[PDB]
Amino acid sequence: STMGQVGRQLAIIGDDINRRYD
Amino acid sequence: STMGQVGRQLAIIGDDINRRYD
Amino acid sequence: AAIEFDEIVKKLLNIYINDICTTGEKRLLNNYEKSILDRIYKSCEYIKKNYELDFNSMYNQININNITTSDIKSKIIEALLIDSRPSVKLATLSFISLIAEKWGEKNRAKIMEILSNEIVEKISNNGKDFIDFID
Amino acid sequence: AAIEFDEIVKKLLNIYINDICTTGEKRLLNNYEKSILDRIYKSCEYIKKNYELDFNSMYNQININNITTSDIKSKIIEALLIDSRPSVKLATLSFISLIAEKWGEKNRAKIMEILSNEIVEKISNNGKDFIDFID
Repeated sequence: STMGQVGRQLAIIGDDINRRYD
Repeated sequence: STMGQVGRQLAIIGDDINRRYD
Repeated sequence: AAIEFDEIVKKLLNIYINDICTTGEKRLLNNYEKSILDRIYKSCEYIKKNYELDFNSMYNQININNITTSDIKSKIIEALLIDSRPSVKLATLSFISLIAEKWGEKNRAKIMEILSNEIVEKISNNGKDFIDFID
Repeated sequence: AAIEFDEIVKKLLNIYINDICTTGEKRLLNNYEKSILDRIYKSCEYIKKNYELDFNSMYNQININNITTSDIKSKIIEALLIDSRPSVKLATLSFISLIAEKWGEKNRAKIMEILSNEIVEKISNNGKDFIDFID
């Protein structure tokens, strides 16, 4: 279901961090 | 009467600080 | 007598001694620890710069008035509770770092009690993988 | 899994965020405040260097094991209770700064709860005269 916005965004940033650190 | 040693020494240092800052 | 500088002195003395504390703490770190700490400063600055607007939006979510420290902590930790990859740990830490930067007028305690206990434990879990990620 | 770096991460994260807090705090000081704070760093470093042995002797008096934070606080504040000239305030502050430097392995709280409340109030009293003394 739906995380609070803050957690939702930290996960978004997290994914992006993962993608470039590759 | 007699201060504890720490206070006694801080007062000593204090006097000396006063003397040179003049 | 003249009281008009009393609060300034009190404020500057707290900042001053908190900083000496940090120095005292850094001094006893060995070189490996100093190198990891440096990697933490740099990675977090990089993330804060590159996701500035994301973080500003997130910041405005928790910088409202009708909210306690426990609620702020709950909002921030929520990502890690289900997803504990080091990338999210870094994002979470960087956000906490941003808040610390912005709450300069608040008591230091209201930033530190966000981080302490549950969040710092959650990040420290599998710390090796976290270090490996940023080192 | 691999837990052997967990405590290192936790330790470095506390040091890191406490430092960002200080930076956040310094950033909101105006130039006058920044100039006074700088005078405090310099005066205290001068006093700590010039009365090093005095301070070492005093340090060994309160670095024993059979002593609480309230007792340490009582020993240190005693000079000010009867003599509150700025020179003694500077000596007292410089000593507290030395302790902060030396207790890097202790929790920051056990240095800060020496300074906070009664001692910082006692020094901040007539803060103007104190500022005038070091500026």
